[PDB]
Amino acid sequence: DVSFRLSGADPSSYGMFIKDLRNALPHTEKVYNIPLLLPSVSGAGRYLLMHLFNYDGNTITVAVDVTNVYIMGYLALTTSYFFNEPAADLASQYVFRSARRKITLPYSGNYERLQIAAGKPREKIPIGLPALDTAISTLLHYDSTAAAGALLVLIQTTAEAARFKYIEQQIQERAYRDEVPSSATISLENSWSGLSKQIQLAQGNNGVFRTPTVLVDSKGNRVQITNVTSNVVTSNIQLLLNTKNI
Ligand SMILES: O=c1ccn([C@@H]2O[C@H](COP(=O)(O)OP(=O)(O)OP(=O)(O)O)[C@@H](O)[C@H]2O)c(=O)[nH]1
Ligand SMILES: *[C@@H]1O[C@H](CO)[C@@H](O)[C@H](O)[C@H]1NC(C)=O
Repeated sequence: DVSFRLSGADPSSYGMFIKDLRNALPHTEKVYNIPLLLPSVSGAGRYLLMHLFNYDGNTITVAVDVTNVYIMGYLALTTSYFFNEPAADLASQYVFRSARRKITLPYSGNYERLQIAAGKPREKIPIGLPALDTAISTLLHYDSTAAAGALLVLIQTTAEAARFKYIEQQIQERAYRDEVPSSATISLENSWSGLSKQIQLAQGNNGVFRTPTVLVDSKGNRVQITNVTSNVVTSNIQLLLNTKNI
């Protein structure tokens, strides 16, 4: 398990949590020195539990699929909540079984469905450590519309930050003040599968992408990533989704 406490949180303690989260994901291989997530894991070992504590010390436990860093559901007090999708239903066979009741959320976990449920695109949802504190608090008491927004915050501040160093740094910059994600942040989130695939395809291609990946950069400029010498590959991305899952 991995843990993060919002009480006394700062950029350093958050960095330690994101390092812990990355290190809790198993891998047997690196591709261009980036951990390659496993094709599959059988049984309960598939799921990582994140213990998150809001500023007042209340806690939820979030179940993460270690193959893809996809949040499956969470436990709040004696109630478990899972996404309305088969992967989460499968996950509910292994985690939070001791919950007094289980609620299936009225949406799947993808950004599109969450944004529809939340009533807004995550372009307009501030993120940061205060937003994460709020998200935890919201998820403690069921409200599906509110939860969708909280989950968009949670996903970005945990999984996406684990996947990209740029995004952990964005959140560290928002340690004491929320701000909507940069376009670059959104671009990276949307490109994780594509980047993961092309970095793997580059292995037998002399480091060259079979298909370029278009990203937005920190200045708001749209750029093509064509090979593994790009800073996105050498510095930013920290985890690869296995092509077997793409
Ligand atoms: O479009 C998105 C948006 C978000 N996510 C990811 O969702 C994770 C938690 O949500 P899930 O992983 O459970 O939803 P899913 O994406 O498997 O849903 P389908 O599209 O497969 O129906 C988060 O870690 C985030 O990266 C997506 O996989 N796709
Ligand atoms: C590879 O990407 C680098 C960094 O963006 C770029 O300068 C160069 O033109 C590309 N080289 C090849 C061989 O594609």
